[PDB]
Amino acid sequence: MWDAQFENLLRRYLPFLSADQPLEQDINLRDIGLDSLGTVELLSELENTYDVHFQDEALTKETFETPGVLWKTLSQM
Amino acid sequence: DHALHARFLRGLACAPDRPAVRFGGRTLTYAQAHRTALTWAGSLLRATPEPPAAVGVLADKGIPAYLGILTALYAGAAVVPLRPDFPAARTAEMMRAAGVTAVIADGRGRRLLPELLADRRDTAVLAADAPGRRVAIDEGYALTAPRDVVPDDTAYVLFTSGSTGRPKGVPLSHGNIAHYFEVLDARYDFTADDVFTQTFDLNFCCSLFDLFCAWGAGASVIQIPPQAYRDLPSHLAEQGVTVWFSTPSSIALVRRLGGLAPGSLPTLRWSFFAGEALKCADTEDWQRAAPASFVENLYGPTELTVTVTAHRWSPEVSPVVGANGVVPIGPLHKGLDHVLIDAGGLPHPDTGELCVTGPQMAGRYLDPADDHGRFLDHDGRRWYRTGDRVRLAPGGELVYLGRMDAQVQIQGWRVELAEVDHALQGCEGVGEAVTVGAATDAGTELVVFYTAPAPVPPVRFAAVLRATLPDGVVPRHYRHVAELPLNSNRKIDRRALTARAEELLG
Ligand code: NA
Repeated sequence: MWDAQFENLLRRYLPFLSADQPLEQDINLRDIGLDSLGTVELLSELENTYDVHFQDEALTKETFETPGVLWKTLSQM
Repeated sequence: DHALHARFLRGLACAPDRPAVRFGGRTLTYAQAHRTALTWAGSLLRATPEPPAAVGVLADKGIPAYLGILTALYAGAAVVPLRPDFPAARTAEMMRAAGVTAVIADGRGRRLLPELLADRRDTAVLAADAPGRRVAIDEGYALTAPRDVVPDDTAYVLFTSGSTGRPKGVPLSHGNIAHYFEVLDARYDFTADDVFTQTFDLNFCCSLFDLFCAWGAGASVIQIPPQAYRDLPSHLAEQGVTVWFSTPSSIALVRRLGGLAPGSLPTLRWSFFAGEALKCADTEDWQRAAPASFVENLYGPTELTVTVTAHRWSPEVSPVVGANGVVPIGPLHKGLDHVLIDAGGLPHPDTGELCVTGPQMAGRYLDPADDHGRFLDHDGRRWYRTGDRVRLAPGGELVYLGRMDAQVQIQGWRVELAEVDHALQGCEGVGEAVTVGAATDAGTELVVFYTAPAPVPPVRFAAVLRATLPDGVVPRHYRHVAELPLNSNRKIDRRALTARAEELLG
């Protein structure tokens, strides 16, 4: 269960998800609007807000597929 | 010699043990790529009853895709880049239209094949890492040399937006592309020491520049991955990148995330932009970041083989030649000719729709029906009609003024508003839906106006649209209204609604 900061932040990049509808552990972020521009901005925001650096090793094709993987990747730093 | 794959051979002869591709931390030399392309194309030609006219490359950007592109050319077939992330329906229509009889597919590509080949069960399938016919890959089946081709052989099939939702297919001949690279080979000074970005997705014409300016020269194309965009100086420096090509959008992105601090990009020698209006203020930040770099604006539609103009950025010239803080597109490629058609269909000396003829012109779509209104007959020659209004200066510098019609550019994505409208008829809970392009600081954004008893969740629009439209063209703005306005002749008023879109966004 991620923190409010994480979810509030992630939601600013998911325009096919209303405020009144919850964010599921493994909804496809692509399906709720995350484009390749938002992915870069999102990466930047997470690094700045959590004071962490995503190494090129930990940035698989899967990292930004679902909220659950992103949060797992992030909290493991 | 006119063969696209000959450019890769020129590189191979020049720089056999140098990298041709760096991607995902892996290196592929010209020698490694050559030996694999010979094996794959040999194995493929072994498995097909006839040399296939069109080979699908259904893979994410990366080494499997680059090997797939070379394999198709080496087999003497047309390359048909396919996007595994596109909706299956769109991909199926592209494979159908292009008469694809063989697919080179990565992991993700192969998961889509059960659906895509459902009743194209014939299709040969080569794995780059029970419908379709699995190609057995063996060095024993290798071509010893690549197949030759004639100038009129289709080298590439690329799709542009269609008004009925169905995309228009553009066959580019080896001859079309050879005329393009003769102009670029003469204009630029690339060597096997150069490291080129590969930012363009392989279904887009500008990816030919990345791959075949690099490969023709013995250079390498490199992955610019999503995370590089938040520390571009470190990425360009670590990887020794010397040639940048992207859309203008990337300038604002890189500036926002890591700055474009002056002198921060010293490795760059060439900086190329195409696909959207390039702003003078953006170009100046990029020039000051990359002070050792020449900066050029490149323009052209798929139908004229990648680009047909080039303007060198100069702080002293470009704003003088250019209008409204937009960098000019530059003079027409040597060996092409233009006529400007005004809105009445009459030639004009200096202002009208840019129409182009010469060896870079495709001259047709796959489907003859798409040809109507897109070609001109004038002075005993066939010209392609860009839909782009331009002004000509003495000495031949062109300035982009806007579109004659109701096609729009969303980041780089050229899309017909009719394409989005057609897909929206499918939608539920919606009375009528109309798409407009809203002029924003960012260029143009799709906005849907729609009638209904109540607002409709964006996700419901998205669910329907993603069945037939690539995400690039799926709007993010949905406005519920009581009444859609009608014009003089009782069709919905898109002029009024474009204005209402603009005042909602800025
Ligand atoms: Na001017």
